[PDB]
Amino acid sequence: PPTLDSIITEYLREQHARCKNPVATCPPFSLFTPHQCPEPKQRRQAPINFTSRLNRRASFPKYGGVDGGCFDRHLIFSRFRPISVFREANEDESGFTCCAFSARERFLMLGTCTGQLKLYNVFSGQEEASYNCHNSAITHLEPSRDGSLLLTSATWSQPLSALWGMKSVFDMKHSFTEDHYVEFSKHSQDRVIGTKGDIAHIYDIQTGNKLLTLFNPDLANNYKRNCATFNPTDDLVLNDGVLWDVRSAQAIHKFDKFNMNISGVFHPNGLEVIINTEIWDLRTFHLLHTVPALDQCRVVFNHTGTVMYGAMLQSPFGSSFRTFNATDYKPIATIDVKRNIFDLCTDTKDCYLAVIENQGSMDALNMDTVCRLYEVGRQ
Amino acid sequence: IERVSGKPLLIGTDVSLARLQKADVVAQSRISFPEKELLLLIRNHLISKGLGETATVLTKEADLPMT
Amino acid sequence: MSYNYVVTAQKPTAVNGCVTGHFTSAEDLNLLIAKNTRLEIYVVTAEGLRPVKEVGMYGKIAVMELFRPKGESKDLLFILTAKYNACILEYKQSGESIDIITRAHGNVQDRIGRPSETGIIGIIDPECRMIGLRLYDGLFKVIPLDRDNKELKAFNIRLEELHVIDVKFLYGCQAPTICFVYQDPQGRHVKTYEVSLREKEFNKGPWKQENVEAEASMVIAVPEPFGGAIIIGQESITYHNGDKYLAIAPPIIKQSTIVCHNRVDPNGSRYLLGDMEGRLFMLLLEKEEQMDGTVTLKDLRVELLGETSIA
Amino acid sequence: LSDRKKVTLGTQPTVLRTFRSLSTTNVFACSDRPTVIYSSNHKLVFSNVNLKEVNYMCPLNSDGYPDSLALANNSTLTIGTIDEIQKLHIRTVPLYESPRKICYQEVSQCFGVLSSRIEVQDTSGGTTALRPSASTQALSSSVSSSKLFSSSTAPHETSFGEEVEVHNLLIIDQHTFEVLHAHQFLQNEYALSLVSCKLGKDPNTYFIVGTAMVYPEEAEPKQGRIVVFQYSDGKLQTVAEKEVKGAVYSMVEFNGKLLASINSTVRLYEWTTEKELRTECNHYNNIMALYLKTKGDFILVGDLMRSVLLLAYKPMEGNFEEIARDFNPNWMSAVEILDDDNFLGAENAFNLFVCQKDSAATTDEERQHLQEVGLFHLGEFVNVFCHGSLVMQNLPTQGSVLFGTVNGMIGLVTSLSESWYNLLLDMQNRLNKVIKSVGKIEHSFWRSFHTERKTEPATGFIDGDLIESFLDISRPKMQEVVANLQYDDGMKREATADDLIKVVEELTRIH
Repeated sequence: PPTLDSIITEYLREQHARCKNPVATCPPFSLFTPHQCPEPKQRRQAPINFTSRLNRRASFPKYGGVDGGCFDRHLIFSRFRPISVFREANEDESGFTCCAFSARERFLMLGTCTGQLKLYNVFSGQEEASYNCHNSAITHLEPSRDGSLLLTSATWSQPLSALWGMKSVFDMKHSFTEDHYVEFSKHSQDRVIGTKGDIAHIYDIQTGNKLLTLFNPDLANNYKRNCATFNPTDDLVLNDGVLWDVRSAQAIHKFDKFNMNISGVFHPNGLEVIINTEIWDLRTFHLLHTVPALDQCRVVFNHTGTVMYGAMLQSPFGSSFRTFNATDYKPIATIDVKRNIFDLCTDTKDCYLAVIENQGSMDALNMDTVCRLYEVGRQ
Repeated sequence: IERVSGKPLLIGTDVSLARLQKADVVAQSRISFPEKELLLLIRNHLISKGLGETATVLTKEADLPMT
Repeated sequence: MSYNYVVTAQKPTAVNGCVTGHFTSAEDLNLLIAKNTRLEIYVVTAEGLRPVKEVGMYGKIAVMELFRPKGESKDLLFILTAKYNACILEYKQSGESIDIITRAHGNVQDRIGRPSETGIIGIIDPECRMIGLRLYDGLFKVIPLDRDNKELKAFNIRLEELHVIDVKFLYGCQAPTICFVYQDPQGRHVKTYEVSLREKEFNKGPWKQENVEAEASMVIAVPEPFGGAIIIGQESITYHNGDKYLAIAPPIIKQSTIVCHNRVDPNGSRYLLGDMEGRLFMLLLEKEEQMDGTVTLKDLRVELLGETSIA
Repeated sequence: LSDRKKVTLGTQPTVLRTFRSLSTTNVFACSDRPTVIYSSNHKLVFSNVNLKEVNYMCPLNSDGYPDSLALANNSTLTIGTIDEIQKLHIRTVPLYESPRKICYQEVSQCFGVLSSRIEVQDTSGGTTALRPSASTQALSSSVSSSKLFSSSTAPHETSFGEEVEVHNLLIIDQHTFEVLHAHQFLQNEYALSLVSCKLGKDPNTYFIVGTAMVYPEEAEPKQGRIVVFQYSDGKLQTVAEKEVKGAVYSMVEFNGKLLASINSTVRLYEWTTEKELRTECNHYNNIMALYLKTKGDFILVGDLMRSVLLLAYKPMEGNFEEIARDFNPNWMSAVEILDDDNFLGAENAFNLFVCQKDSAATTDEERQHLQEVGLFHLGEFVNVFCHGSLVMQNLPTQGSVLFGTVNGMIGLVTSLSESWYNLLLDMQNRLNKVIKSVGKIEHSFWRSFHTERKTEPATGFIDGDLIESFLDISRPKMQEVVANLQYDDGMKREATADDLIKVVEELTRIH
């Protein structure tokens, strides 16, 4: 049978369930007062206003206190402005595919449909010197940081990549015929890794040999677009969304497949693996988050790794921008380009956006691909 | 939904999952209370319902803060 | 090219961290205030305070704590810069020769990662077995203290809990153990752990404490007679010892945030508290002897003590 | 006896005396440079007095001066006593609320300190304070009029008194330091910028405050106004205001014209006889411009995130002109012009660097690019920069810039000669093998420019705080500093101990 030691026990508990964020080891009660559990009331947080983050940082450390860092970046990566438009007035129509910046950001290295990369001054607006590099097209194009090499990849041309030289002499130093897509290594740049299909090959730049070819058919996710990438500590490889020990030549762990296309990239904090929209771990392989706006996009970071970009690869190509935070993935801003976006590259010193956009409508017979520059953080 | 959360014993209520681990804490909390707040509620009920000739009797068992 | 000249007109005045102990002499309490880069060694007279030697260093002192390891009559001082280069200090005096000996050092840092959000936090184990450091938001860098260390070795045991608000150490329970205040995605809690330095691995924790107050800022660990961990919040104060619990919500602490604490009595009977607005409070613990050898808690008292500067 | 040491005081014969000021046996140097010999942080470094020339002293017995002494000189007789002796005597004028800025009036004899008080909102009344500071305890009070943000319905209701901030202007007396006037602003109107100068052909000397309207749960603000004050017969007057679409951050006087920085838009002004303002020009290529320093007709703009930005002003055209721009993204903290060629910049990463304007104007691309010349890790946040020295004018080095910090650590920045740079920098490398600093920390490593992405070693500047510890070094360890080194006295001489100790004293007389 019930008593008052069960009714008054249960009278407070359903009164306790209106606590926004309730407690577990509650204080003693008071029946003549209402009951409300301690709400989250922040005082150690920097305020939402920016000028009040400016008065506070004068008498406090760096930012304004706790939670002052991202509140700068929610004001400064949410706006853009066009700088200049770059054409290809040779056939009176523009036919570029891929873009990047140089190792000292003075020239931007476009890539046409004909097979030649064309230099342009970022200040002038005038061609410097083209280069007959490949025959088919240009898909991937990156330099290194020391200013010595250049990797340029072709679509179907019989050597696929071209390890050039940009010191003083223009020549393919080594040559690869097999792999669709290559990349430099992050920390120590003595490694260029290569991958056709689903098989990853570690190469050298000194000798050009297969250092460690790793592939396991027993554990292959077998995607459509594989891109072998290194962690910024240069110890892990993402071949087909699998971690790879470069030390004793064994597989580590496979991830599950969700959208048939994208194999997986690293995040520049060295803590995660970003499969297409699944955000994983590196030591326990659990899931942190899942964003519905990461449906089949390629990611572009800042050089420090503090903001993420997104471009759609849908059929349309990149209806607008996508700007993410590299800490908690709260999205900043999606500013809109009315045309279709193809390639998207930024600086090491974080001031421009090389935007290869598609003039005109969805036409395979007429693709007008101008190049346009965006200034980071200006209305 | 029961299996990926804190296992209620097949009671159909508040089927959202954020509202299911609220019910993990509010139910299994350890509510305790002083007896003194309840003994004044007993005496405030007896005087109102016509039979108030033991309100003065309750001076002996415990304190009488209000008349 | 431009060549210019920089000196110090005014030495820095604002203080950062204050550790008392027995750094100069064995039976003489003293005060060791660091301000920016200076390390001001006071000593306590019955009339007040008295300096001994002011020593500056090449780095911002942000974390400091004395400790007496087993094997030293006096103590040692550990100081970490803002540039991650650590050092272990030892005072040497020979008459008027007043010297500072750095016994072991070593820059411990990482190539990659976010530094932190709430600064750098460092607490010493009471058995002088490990040295705590929160450095790169996911690592928990532990310094294995030994005389084998002429330079500082380092461990990096991974925190699977990322966004940590506070971390402390708990007192003598045969094992060096940790306390958190961790922000879960769904709620927030106070987890514990246990570190095997011989195995570099977290052990199974003695406490779980699956949900706490929504604004838990600091952890005040109470010592060896009645060991536990007070969890101050913005609005209320608890107590936890794994099995029992006590909780209050005094109407004094309603318009300010608790920022600082200290162990007043050596058995931890009293605790002082400040705020963001100048007040000073006192935590009085009602020590309860349940049995002939059992020590437990009965009541929590918060007494208003008056107004001072911002502590 | 020990070794002698030549210290210069003047051109006349000197007098050295000891006495009792009140206790502790105070020691004075009656010389052409009157110094206190006794102590300086318990150390034998001389500290001056506030008197020109002292010949004799006299221990008299005054009725209104306890144990004081008179000073027989080449002028009048000063019965005075001496306080706690140190290098920098510090006098506190408490006001019990947060100060913001400071200006100066020559014509008026008064300061100006912008304030900040914590208040909570009453339910019945408007607001209420918390403790009696010197804001409400003023000699005269007023409030702003012409409530011109009335058309915006943004001030919605709040529930409790959750610590709003109230600012006002405090005009502090010259010598009594009494709070003369307080002018409480509108609700949630900050005071962010303050100077005091003269604009146009009006001979009045003004106070100019550029404000902003703030709200929490809000982005960067787009409201605000700019108010100009005067001090007519000890009475504060609001002459004119200019409602500006944007927050005002920095202001500096520019040749009779008002320069401001209003949300990444450098907006120079102009004074008219109609007691108004007219925007003379603008500028728009900025992230967020927070810092403005002028010297003549150059304007140095400190950006939010990018860098040093040098901007020209052509008086013939009437409009601004971008000479050059640095591109490396450093978050600025404070900037200052040195000599219209070298430009000093600070950083949030507790560092110093100077961008030098580029000389080889061979083309137009290479003349719009500044060059970072010299790096330094000043291990301290920087708030302020200003001109002016702390020593007396005896009419070496050139110029002097003092800087304000967050730990109360004031230092000095000055310019050297390039022959002495090769003299001083080699002495840093000699001392970085002898001095065992605590931590075994390399000074080349500690002063290295260290951001999150640049670990570039330091160059350019001179850390004279490493130099001036050479006086503390004993001569059996000073003799090992003196290796086969150089000395300029077009000439060429091997270095000696008694001359290298002089060059430090040539720098120690500044500080």
